[PDB]
Amino acid sequence: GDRSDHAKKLKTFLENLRRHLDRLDKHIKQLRDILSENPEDERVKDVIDLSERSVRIVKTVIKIFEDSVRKLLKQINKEAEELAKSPDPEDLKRAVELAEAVVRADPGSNLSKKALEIILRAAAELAKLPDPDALAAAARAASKVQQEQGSNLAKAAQEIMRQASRAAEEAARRAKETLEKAEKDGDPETALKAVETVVKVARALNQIATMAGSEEAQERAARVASEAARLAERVLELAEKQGDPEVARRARELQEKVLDILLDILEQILQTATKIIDDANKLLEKLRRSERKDPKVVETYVELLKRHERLVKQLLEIAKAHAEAVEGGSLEH
Amino acid sequence: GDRSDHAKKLKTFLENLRRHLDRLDKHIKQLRDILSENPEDERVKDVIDLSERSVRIVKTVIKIFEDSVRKLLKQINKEAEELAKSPDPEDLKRAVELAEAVVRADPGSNLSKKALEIILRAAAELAKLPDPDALAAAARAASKVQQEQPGSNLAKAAQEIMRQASRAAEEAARRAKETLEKAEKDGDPETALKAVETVVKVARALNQIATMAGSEEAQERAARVASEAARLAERVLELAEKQGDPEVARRARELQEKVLDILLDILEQILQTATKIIDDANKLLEKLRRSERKDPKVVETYVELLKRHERLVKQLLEIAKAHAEAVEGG
Amino acid sequence: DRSDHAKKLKTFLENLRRHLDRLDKHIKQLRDILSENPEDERVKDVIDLSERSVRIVKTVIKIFEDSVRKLLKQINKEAEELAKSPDPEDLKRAVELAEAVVRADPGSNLSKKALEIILRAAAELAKLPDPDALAAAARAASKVQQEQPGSNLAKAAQEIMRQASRAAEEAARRAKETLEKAEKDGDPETALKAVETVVKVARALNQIATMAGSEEAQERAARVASEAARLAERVLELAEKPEVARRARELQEKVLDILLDILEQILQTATKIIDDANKLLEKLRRSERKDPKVVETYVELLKRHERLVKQLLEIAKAHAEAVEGGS
Repeated sequence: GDRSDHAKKLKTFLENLRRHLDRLDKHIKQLRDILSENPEDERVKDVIDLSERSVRIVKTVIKIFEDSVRKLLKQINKEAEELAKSPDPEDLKRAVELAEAVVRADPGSNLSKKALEIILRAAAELAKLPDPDALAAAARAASKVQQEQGSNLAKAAQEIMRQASRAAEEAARRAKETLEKAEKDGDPETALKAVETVVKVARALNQIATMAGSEEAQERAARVASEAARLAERVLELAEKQGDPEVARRARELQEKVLDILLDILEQILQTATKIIDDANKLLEKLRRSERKDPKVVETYVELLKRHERLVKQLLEIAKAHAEAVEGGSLEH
Repeated sequence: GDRSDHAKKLKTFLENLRRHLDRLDKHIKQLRDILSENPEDERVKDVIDLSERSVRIVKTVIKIFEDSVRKLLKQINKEAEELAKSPDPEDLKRAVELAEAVVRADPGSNLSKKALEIILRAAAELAKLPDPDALAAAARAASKVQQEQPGSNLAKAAQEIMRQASRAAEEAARRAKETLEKAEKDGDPETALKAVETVVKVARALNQIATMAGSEEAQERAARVASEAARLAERVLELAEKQGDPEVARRARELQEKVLDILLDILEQILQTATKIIDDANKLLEKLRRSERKDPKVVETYVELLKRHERLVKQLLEIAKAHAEAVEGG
Repeated sequence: DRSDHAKKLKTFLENLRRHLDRLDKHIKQLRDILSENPEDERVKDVIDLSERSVRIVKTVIKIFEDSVRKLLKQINKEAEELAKSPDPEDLKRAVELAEAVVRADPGSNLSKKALEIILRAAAELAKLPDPDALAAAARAASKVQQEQPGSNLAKAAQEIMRQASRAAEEAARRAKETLEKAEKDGDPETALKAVETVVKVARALNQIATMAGSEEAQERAARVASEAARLAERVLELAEKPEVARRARELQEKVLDILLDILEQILQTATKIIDDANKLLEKLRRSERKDPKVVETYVELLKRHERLVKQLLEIAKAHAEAVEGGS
């Protein structure tokens, strides 16, 4: 946007001044280098002084700006901390965006630190809300805390993620019940909305899993997603039963969403397996060239082979589930 | 949209699996090498055991997955067949995308053949619909079939459908003229605005249908059609200013531009064709200068290229002339 | 829509001559073959047919280039009359149409007359207080100065560019006047728009300044920018005393970005000079016999550079105030 270009312009602008500063200095040196040719000549020395003043001047400009920028980040910090307390989702999320941006402007600083801590509160609060996308966002923001940081904040961040997973799971549980409760009542509109929500929890679960990369987390997300198709399959039935032609498309479209979700999870797992083996080869590559085998390393190699057997085994399992989802089309009609 | 986004991903995903096989299968081969050095290294036998099993897993994953998708496409190709029967153009248009979407995934197979047959039915349906843009989209879908397999029965049908689309468009264009005269008698420029507007869309629509077919003759019929539409604009302009809708009459003089656009687009294609032809002619001659003996079979086609190339230029000018006749009225 | 056409037009004329060449190359093929063996009659015919079509294609260019000129002439006349029209949207159309004529055929006389037409329109566009439009008058007019610099025309642009500036400053002043009224009345939407109007003036003025390039122009733009935030601080407090408070903060964020824009513009100028100054220098150190007049040129650039850097400071301080004020 306009402000997002200007933030880069802020990051760019600062770099530009150093760029100009060099140009002064590189030019200065040339005048400095002309000095040695005719040292006695004062005029050149006078010139150096003029251009030097410019350099010194410019330095202050950096000082002011970096102060001003840092000051603006402080002001930006405050808005977030306040936006963290307000329970409204957009307000809390707005606290995140403002927070994250302060970091991007200048990571690895104590100003960023307070912004890092500020995020944490928001994600916990967002973790309370049951909107899947919101819960996904907290995972996004929470994961950013760890990925940027193994740190205590990350250790706390993991809890928010953990809370998020459980929060997403409970959100999955209740919507399942309501979606379940509706079938005997026969209101398909509530079902299509109830159905879509679990899927949202599946995405979240998948999205959250990737960010921390837990195959188990992928599995739970995997567990969630598969049920959805069965739930979507049954929703298509109530639509076919009650003469509800529009909803059928909502059921039909939901089927594809999970497939890509499942596919998204499948491809998510396979990328890890790729990495895992490559670790083994580099690890293995040392053994053959190794003077003497090292058990701690050799055992480490084993786990890699064994976990690939894990990760590969997961792919096989989920593959059937993905094949199951396809089955729902033929049987019902 | 995001369903079409995934189809690239799913096809891509397969390659990473096949990629993983060679990674694993290669990695095993190295372990095989280590075992070759010391054929009695029990652990080396143990490690290899895991991998050939893991390979068996993935090997199963593929056959499962690619079979799963084959059955999947079956759903999509089947469901679209029902959509074609329905009269809702949007549903058909939607139906087209699925059959269209299918072919991209698995070109050249039997199921794609079933998609092609489906695509035509919906395309044939759109030739009946009177919306000029819709008549174009049908052609657009129809031509894709001719591209997939020329010289087939479907290639025959497609050209047969594309022809009907060109036919249908003129009827709507004729209709506006009929309704145009009514607008003249009933003194309502606003109607003629859309009436002429519909005509303009036809010529534009007809060009696009002309382009895919890439037949110079059809282009001139589209050109001839467009040339009159420019005259209609003048007929719209005169009646409009007098009878009380200048601001709407502002669109007509603006519409006069669109005709010039269509005329430019027609000529651009006509030349682009002509350039290609003359290139081949040069190529054919090049073969003939080098050749030990002139093979009349090549010469005959070479000359025919020149003859055909000539016709286009004549076609180009008479069009180029009409383009001015369009401007001159302005 | 139209954007594609003018470009699409340019190719076709280019491709036409381009096509004409391929024909002559084919003729070159038959001319050589013919020279190798005069006896082949079949070459002559194919030459003739190849020769026949070339004339037609050559003719078509004449038809088209002529016809294209007529439309450029027609648009010029319609552009002029639309120029007369007071309605502002009509004014743009004239420009938009008038520019098309120029970019379609730079340097031509017909193009010269349109550029002349163009110039009249911006003057009419200058009068209207809407800041967004004022820049447009400055925008299109500046294009003319670059197309025909230093001519009798360029002075009109420069003078026309100046006229907007004198007019523009008052439209921002009207906002200051409107807000004090808006403040007493208490309409939060009414007060915010005045700031956004003042903010618009800023971005417009710097663009006008940046487009002419004079460091002075950006300087006059400097003083206004600072006090917009002092206004923007009031509106949020007026709205507090939801929709209006959230945007009031945004306005401050738009000002600082505007300060930044002014900053980058000062710099780019400044930095370009030092290359020129350094490049200027190298020639001096190199040339055995120095040319004192050229030395002076160098000096004024280093002096100017110092002058331009000072401004950055003077600006950067004002900018600094804006952030503090927003605290």
